[PDB]
This record gives sequence, structure tokens and C-alpha cells, in this order.
Amino acid sequence: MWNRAIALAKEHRLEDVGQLLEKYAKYLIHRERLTEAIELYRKAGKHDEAATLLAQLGKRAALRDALKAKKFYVLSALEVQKYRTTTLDAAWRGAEAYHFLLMCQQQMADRNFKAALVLAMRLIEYDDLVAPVDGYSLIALTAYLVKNFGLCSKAFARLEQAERNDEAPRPFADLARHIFMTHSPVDTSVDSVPCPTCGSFNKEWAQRCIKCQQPFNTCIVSGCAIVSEDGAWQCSVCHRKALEAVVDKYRNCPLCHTP
Amino acid sequence: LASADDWIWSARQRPRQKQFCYGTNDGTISCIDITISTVHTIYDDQYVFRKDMTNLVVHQLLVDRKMVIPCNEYVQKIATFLDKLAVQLQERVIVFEFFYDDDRTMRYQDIAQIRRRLECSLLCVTTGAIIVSNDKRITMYDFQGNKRREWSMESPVQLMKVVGGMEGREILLVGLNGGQVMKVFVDNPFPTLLHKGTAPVKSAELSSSRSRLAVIDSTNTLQVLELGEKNELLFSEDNVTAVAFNIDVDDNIAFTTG
Amino acid sequence: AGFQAALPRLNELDVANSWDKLLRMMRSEYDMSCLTSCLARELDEDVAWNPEMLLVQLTSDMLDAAELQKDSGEA
Amino acid sequence: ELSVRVGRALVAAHDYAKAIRYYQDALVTDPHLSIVRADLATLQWRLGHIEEARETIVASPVYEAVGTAIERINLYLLLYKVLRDDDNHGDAALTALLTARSLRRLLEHQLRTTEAPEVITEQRVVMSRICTEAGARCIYSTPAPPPFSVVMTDKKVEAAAALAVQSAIASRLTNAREYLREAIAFDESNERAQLESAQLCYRTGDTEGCEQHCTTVLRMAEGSANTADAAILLANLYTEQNRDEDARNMFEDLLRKTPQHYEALVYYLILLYHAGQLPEAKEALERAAAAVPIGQRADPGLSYVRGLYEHLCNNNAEALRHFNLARLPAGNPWCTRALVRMIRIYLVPTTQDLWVRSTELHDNIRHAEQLLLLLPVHSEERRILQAYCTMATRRPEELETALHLFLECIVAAETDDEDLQLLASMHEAAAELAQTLAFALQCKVIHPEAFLGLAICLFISGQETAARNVLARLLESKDPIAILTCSEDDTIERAMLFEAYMDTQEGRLKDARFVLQQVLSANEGCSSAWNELGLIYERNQKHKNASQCYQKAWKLVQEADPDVGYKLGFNYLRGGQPVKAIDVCKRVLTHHATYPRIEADIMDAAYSMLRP
Ligand SMILES: [Zn+2]
Ligand SMILES: [Zn+2]
Repeated sequence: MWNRAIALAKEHRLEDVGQLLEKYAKYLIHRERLTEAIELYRKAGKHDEAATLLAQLGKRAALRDALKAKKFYVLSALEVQKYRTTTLDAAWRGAEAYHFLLMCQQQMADRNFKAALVLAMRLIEYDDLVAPVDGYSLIALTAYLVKNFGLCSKAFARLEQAERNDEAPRPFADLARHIFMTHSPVDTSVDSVPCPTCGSFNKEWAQRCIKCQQPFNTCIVSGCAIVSEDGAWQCSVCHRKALEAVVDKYRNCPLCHTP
Repeated sequence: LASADDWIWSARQRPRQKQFCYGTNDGTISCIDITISTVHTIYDDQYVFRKDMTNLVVHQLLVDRKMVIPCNEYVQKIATFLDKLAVQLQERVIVFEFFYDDDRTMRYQDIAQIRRRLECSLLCVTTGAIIVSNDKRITMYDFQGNKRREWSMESPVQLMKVVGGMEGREILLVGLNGGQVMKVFVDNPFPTLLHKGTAPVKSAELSSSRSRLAVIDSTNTLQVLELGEKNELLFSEDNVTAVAFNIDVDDNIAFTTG
Repeated sequence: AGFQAALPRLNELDVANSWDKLLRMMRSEYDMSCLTSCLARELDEDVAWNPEMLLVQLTSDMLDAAELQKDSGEA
Repeated sequence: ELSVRVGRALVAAHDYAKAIRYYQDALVTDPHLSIVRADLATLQWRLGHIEEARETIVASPVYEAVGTAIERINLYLLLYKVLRDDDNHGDAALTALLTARSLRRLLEHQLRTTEAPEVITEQRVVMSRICTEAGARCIYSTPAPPPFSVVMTDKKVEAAAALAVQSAIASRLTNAREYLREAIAFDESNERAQLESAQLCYRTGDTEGCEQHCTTVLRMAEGSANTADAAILLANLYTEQNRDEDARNMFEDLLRKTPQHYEALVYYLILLYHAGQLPEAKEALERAAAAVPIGQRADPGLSYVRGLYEHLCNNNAEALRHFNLARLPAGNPWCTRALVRMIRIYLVPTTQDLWVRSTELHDNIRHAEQLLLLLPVHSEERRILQAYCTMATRRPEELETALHLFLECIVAAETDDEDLQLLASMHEAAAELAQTLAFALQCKVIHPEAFLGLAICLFISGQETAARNVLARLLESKDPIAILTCSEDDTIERAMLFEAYMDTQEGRLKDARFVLQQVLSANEGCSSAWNELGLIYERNQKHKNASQCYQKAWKLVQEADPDVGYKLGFNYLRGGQPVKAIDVCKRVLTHHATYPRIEADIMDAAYSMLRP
């Protein structure tokens, strides 16, 4: 009962306060037993270390399947919120990235390739977490599916760059040649998002105003930037927004999974 | 009961004796003796056992009461704590509760069913949750069937026994092949070390005041020690087959030797 | 006489293999297989996540994953 | 020096005609910059403009300092790469070799300038690689293919051209001998050159140079990613010499070195299936499975190996499960092969294949085509398996579509309503492509699987004589070395099985037994061959050996086939052991409960004559 153990050392203080908890935590981590250290820190009243450990578990789970990494990252974000109640929203980054890693794909499962494209373009914001090859392959896939070849070319170029990088045996070259022999690299992407201040039209996946540099928030389920709060649902747990016309089928927040 | 090579053409029991004999297809006639093995539980004076391989006979000893629970399927493991009973069947786990009617006749009611095929070496019922244990893992489930907690030990678990506590925070007692006797609180995820033995622990019980401990090793050697920061040994006696502590008296031990 | 064995359905082999539908349209012209090595095997559903229950489920699943290989006793 | 940078950032935007125009303009501005020549030639070749790339190479002034000769040899090898598709193709490589050998001046430079040790020996491995590529070019590429579009009926000059081409390719082979010995002499670290030389030694139909060189591959190819290519040839050689145990042991210790070598694992598995020692691979599979770091999802190679092992034991359900787990992620090197295996399983689930004489069939072919649509459209395997899926339906119009598809295949080789919509559209596409028979009879038998598919189409459709002709033409190639191969390809063996099936309908059985003994000496696990030899034993009334080989087949099948189980139960009934017949029929029903005629023909009489 380390939380109360440390809190108990209050009268006159003591010559020693805790510091065996850190020893047991080092023992647990060195022994490779993972979740026991998380529980030890969570009972210890130190949710930041538990959040870090859950982030490590998410990193390790990412290589096998994205859903497990998503679960561990939303868990770590919740632990950080517990610490705050006990860069601010950066604790949620690892969530949303992997959330997009599913969400875009889900919209491809529904043959709704437009919102899938916008989510794929939103995937670029987390290049540190997800592999750039993964995200840009998804971007090129979505762009090819909607027959918009401008973003398709802009993603294929990065794919070819990475393929030339890893050599220092090329299917990206064959794909680019076969897709640009017949279809020209035309960028058919309309701007249908007005800044609240300037009023100029930005792209759907804009993270900020193109000129006013005022920050934007993105739709969780469709990916498009949000500018009007008349149709902006919010989740109280994760403090994220969504659009009513596409979130009405969601009994719980798709990011943190809370009704 | 037994397996032959080819088709077993006939099998007949010896009348009025625990023995049968079967003749197979490959010209082999074999006779098998049968020794009945009994599963049993005892808490305070309540004592439950398996009769006819399908019924649970529960007997309050000091009051001389008895009733029969027809589970209708083969019973594998039984556990008992306070007014709670757990029966591990072939495909379910049934949790009964004992109660008295207006006429002061004790009755049993089945209060929980867990339709999960569970594999474990040890089973322990408690006030609101059941606990199963296999090899290294101890998993505690609620009465519906959802998991509640799990512990991974250092050695395979040989003994597991509820020694009582507050509701939802009941103590357990676990013995490991490494000689570790530990308290597994059902609310905590971290066992607390009581005894570090040099042999696998076959049986161990806690005192009524829980300030003293009796440990039976793999060599049938019993050690009773005073628990604390270091378990000060009180006495040791060899060739012990079983031990029990006095529920009502602190310093009163009863052990049966070989 | 002719007899053909009853083999499992394609969706029986994997429940979240809906890409089988999707991949059957794009391939109408040529092969884009270097782009399709990124689709996740499973898919997210519409559920709610309790933190403690989810962590317990993750711990139990990792322990079962270890014990599936540990049942053979190889070391 | 920034014109190339402009061109590269220009092709990054994926404008290819504009890149051609810009590079040609910068070439007219300065035709003495070789880098833009190379880039323009490469781009023109990649877009299918071979002639324009050749014009770019020829128009170069180059086509003496070190750099000038370096650009000379680079231009020559680039020209060869463009002309990878005869005498014309090899000339560029030969001239590159000659200029590289003259590049004497390298010796005069390095032996006195005291250059770096890395840069002294760097220009030796390159020459060895050029020689190796020349040797491989002579071995593999054939100046053979003529147009032969009907043409005037010639007396001799066509045969004169044919024998001239034969002399030409023999000369290419004997010149490749010199090229490869030069390659291995100039660099012994070229594992690829040692492999090419071993392949050449095996190629020439020799019985001495084979054991001289292509047996020494353990010393030659010590360890690399291409060791599987060495191992297949070594195993085929050993099986030709009946040195089976050495073939076992080399796989044993090579997999001891690398537990995760999935292609060598596949070769090991198919070797054991040939030897009948299938369970001996279980420890190898366990070592591969435990070779994973901490667990995790099975790698596609591991899953394919597991599925192949299950399929060879007639455990088709787990085979399908593991093969389906193999295709993830898609586009992996096994994904095409895993898909082919899945389509094969859905096509032939039992030992009985398509050449035998229906909601389960419709569901099976439906799943087969749903998987088939995952294959690349331009792939040959998809083009032949589409005909296979169409001919599976046994519908005569589908038979005609499959026949025309296979004829198209051999000719080309010589030179959820949306899913149902896609199925229907591909059916219509096959129908319209179906709207050449003598082409099968006269052309070179280059594509064996298409020949087998055409033959079984002819047999199912009713024309037995034409099927005999086309399959005899297919198997006059090797008739044996081909069966003794430790390879995944088993089209030759399936052709042998079909020949046995056809001969069983002719009233003669001696040649069928000849074929069966050949294939079973090559492959002890051929359960269908055991079944057929047992059946012809049943015709010969030799029932004891028939029952013995049926027990062999039943063991190999693992008691999961209705037809060999049916005949085994019938033999037990004739042998008067109804308990064994009841056991066999109960296994048949617990595995394939819907098989007809089983109970009413075996179980009833077994119950009736259990206690006479
Ligand atoms: Zn603005
Ligand atoms: Zn939320």
C-alpha cells in the first residue's frame, strides 16, 4: 500500500521515505514482467511512470497489431489524466495515431473512400509513432481509390524515396510507372473549409489556417477539419470532437471508448 | 475406468465387490480392482464430500445435520467457505449458498453458474468470487464468469486455501514448490511473503489468530513457527501426515503422523 | 461416384478479412500488392473500454500467449 | 551539374513524356554528359521504349583516363540490360567483358600508385560479375523463339534453321563454360558464380563434371540467402544417385545453421513427403516455430510451411487455415503461392482430383474464384487457375471457356452483391474471350501446367484421344529426373497420375503399374498412387498386397479419405474381418459423413457377418 505508506511519512518526517518502491519497480522491469510494474506504480500514486510503461507496452504491441497498441496508448492517456486529477494533450497522441490507423481502414471497409482519404492525410501528423511507409502507403491507396492522382503521386514519390533509401526489388517503381503511364498526376482536391477569421478555403485535412495560422480541430470519424461548433459533438473523457452527421451511429467515443 | 487395445466385447462387475472384469476382441481378459477416491472440504464444522460420484453430501458435525445435493454430473473439485460452496463440474462451476427456512431446516440454493470450462489444480470459493489455480497462474473470477484478477507466482502452486477476511478483501494462503508460503489478498495484486522453505510445501495452515504458521514440507516434516519479521521456529515434528489448528484456541495444534 | 469434401468458408478462416471484398475491386486492372501490405488483420468494433478490465484482459491474454508455448515444456 | 538534379526532381513529379523531352533537349545542348544519356536511356527502356533507349545509347560519342573507360563499360552494360530481350543481346555483354579486361591499365595504375586496398580489388569483383552474368545469359536465354506463323510448308530450310539454332545454343553453352570458369577464377567469393557453374555442370547431361562441381556446393555455397537454389539441385542430384540419406543430412545441418529458412524447410518437407517419412519433419517444424523470438504472429513463411505439412498429411482444413494465415500481409513472396495452394485445395479437396468422373462443389469453386480474384491479372498462374476454376464446374460451356483459356495460355507462353458482381463479370469476360488446337500439337511444350489443364479439359469434355495426344506430348520431354526432383512443382507427377487414370480405362494395366512404381519410387507419399495400385491389385484378385498398400494409403491419409476408406472396408469385408471394416467406415463417417454408398454397402454387411 505504497500510496498510504509514502503519505504516512508526514509527522516529524522520517530518516527514510519510500525508495524501496523504486527498487521493487526496477526488479519488476528488469525481470521483464511488465504489467506488475504498472500496477505497482498505479498503487504507488505515481501515474506518470505507469503511463510511460503502458506507452512502452503499446510500442511493443504495435509491431504485431495496431489495435493492442491503441488500447495501451488510450490506457496510458487515461493514467495521465488520473495523475492530473490526483504538450498537455500529448499523452493522447499515441492514441489518435493508431485510432486513425484503424479509422481510415474502417472507412475503406465501408467503401467510403473520401473520409478515409482525409483520415489518411491526418495520419501524417504522427510520423514519429507510425511508420511513414505505413501512412503514405495508406495515403496512396486512398488517393488511388478515389481517382485523385495528385495526392497519389505525392505519396508515391515518398514511397520511392524510402525504397531507394532502404537499399543503401522495387514494387513501388512498377506501381508508379503503371499508374502514371495512363493517368496524369492531376490534383483534384477541393478546399471546402473556411477559417473563422480569414474565411479563405482550406483543405479538409488542414491542421491550422493556411494564412491566419489559427489552429484547427479535426473530425475523429471522418477526418475533416472542424470550424463550426453547431455540429461538434465532444467526448468528456478524451476532450475530442466529432461531427453529428457521422457520429450518430456511435454509442461511445471511438477514441477512448466511453459512452 | 481402463483402456484396452481392440474392441472390449464384454465387461461385468464382480458382485458385491469393487472389481470388474472385461474381455476384449484380441483374446484378452483382464480384471480391474477399483479403489474409491474421495474429494472433501471442511470449514469449521461443515464437512462436504462426494457420494456416488455425482452427489454432494454436506454434514454439519457438531450439530449433526446432513443434506444431499444431486449435481447429476461428475464432480471434480469442491471448495467451501462460510455459507458458500463451489462445485467444479465437467463444463461449469456451480456456486451454492446454504440457508435456513422458517422451520429452522437448512437448505441449499444455487446462486451462481459459471459456464466456463476451467482447468486448475486448486479451487477456492469465497464470499463473492471464486479462485482457480493451475501451475503458476492464480486467476480470480466473479460469480458471473468475468475475470477479476490474476497472479503469476515464482513456482508452481501446490496448496491454496482461503483463511478468511473482510468481504471482498479475503486472505488466501499459497504454498509453492520453492518453499514459499504467501498471503494472496484478493484485492491486492502482490502476494506478501510469510515463509521461505527449503522443500516444496504440501500443506500449510494459519493459526486462528494468524500469528503462527504450520508448514508441511515435501519430506513430511512439520514446522510450526511464530510469524513476524523473521519466522521464529517454535517446534518441528517429523513424519506428519496432516495438521490442523484450533479454530477457537490460539495455541492448540492437532497433527496426525504416519 | 463423385464426392467433394466440405471445406470451411472463407469468412470462417478469418472474421475480420473484409479486405477480401475491397481487394477484389482494385485488382480489376493490375496488381497493387505493395500498397496492401499495410491493412490490419483485425478491425475495431463499437464497444466501451473500462480501464481496469481492459488491463486485466491484456495481462490475461499475454499470460495465455506465453503459456500456449509453455505447455510444450521446451526451454 | 544541376541539370541531372532538375531531371530527377522532374521525374519525382511523375511526368515521363516531359522528362523525355527535357532530357533530350539537355542532350542536344551537351551530348558529352554521360549521366543524362544513362538516365534518358533508363527511362525510355522502363516505359517500354526499347528502340528509343537504344538510339540514346548508340548516339553517345563514347559508344585514356579511368573515368572514361568506366563510362564506356557502364554504357555497354546498360545497353545489355536494355537488350535483355539471341545473338544481338549477348554482343553488348561480350564487348563489355572485352573492354573490362582491357581495363591492364587498371593493373598498371594500381600496382604502382599504391592505392587503397579497397579500391584496388574493387574493380575485380565487377569483372567477375560481368562474366557471371554472361554465363547465366548463355545458360538461360535461348535464341530459339521463331515466329512460325503458319508460314509456307518448307522442305528443309526450316529444319536447317532449327539445327543452326541448336548448334548456336550448344556453342553458347560451351562458351558459358569458359565464361563461368573465368568468373570463378577472378573471384572465388562470388557465390552466385559458383551456383551458376554448378547449374551449368548439371545442365550439360554429364556424369563426371556433375559430381566434380555441382556436388561440391557445400564448399562452394557455404551460406547465403540463395542456398535454397543450391539445395534443390543438390537434392535432385542425390535422388538421381539414390543417395537419399546425404540429401537428408545436408538439409538437417543447413537448417541447424538457419532454423528459419522457410524455402529450405519447404524443400525438406517435400523431400520427406517423397520419402514417406512425413512425421520426421515435425521436429524441424517445432524448431522453426520456436525460432521466433518471444512468440508473436507466425511469419508467412512459417505459416506456409505449416499449411504445406498439413496438406501433405491430407489435413486440408488446417492446411486452409494456415495458408490463409500465410497471405497476411498481402504481396509477400508466399502470398501468390499461398493463394495458389488455397485454390488447389478448394479445387481438389481429397486425393481425387479434377480428372475423376453439388452445392458443396458450387461453394468450393465459389470460394476458389473469390480467392482467385486476389491474384494479379497479368500473372500466368492467375491466367491458368482461372481456366482451372472454370473447368471445375464441369459445365460444358465452362469446359469450352477453360479450353480456350488454356489454348490462349499456351499460345502466350510460346511467344455483399459487389463480390457476386465481380464473379459474374469475370465469368462473362471468360465467356467473351472464349467467343488453335493444332498449335498445341505442333508447338514446343514450354508450359507444362497449361498442357496438363488442357489435357484434363479434353478428357472431361469427352475427347480422350486428343487428351492422350497432348499429354503424351507433354511427357515426352522427360518421361526419371523430373519426378525425382525435390521441387514444389508437381505437375509432372499429376500428369503421371492422369496417365494411370486413362490407362485404367483402356483395359490394360501393366503400363499403369509401371508409371505407379516409377512415381512411388520417386515419391513414397503419393497416396493416390497407392490407391490406384491397390485398385488394379483388386482387379488382379491379389487381395493381401492390395490390403497392405491400402493400409499404407490409409496411414498416409491419416484415415481421412472416403474412397480409399471405402475400398479398404470392402476389402476387409471380402477378407472377413468386419471389425476392421466397421472401424474404417466409422472413421470415414466421422470425417466425411455425407459420402454416399458407405453404410448401405459396407456397414450393413459388416453388422450381418460380424457373428456368422
Ligand atoms: Zn484564416
Ligand atoms: Zn472519448
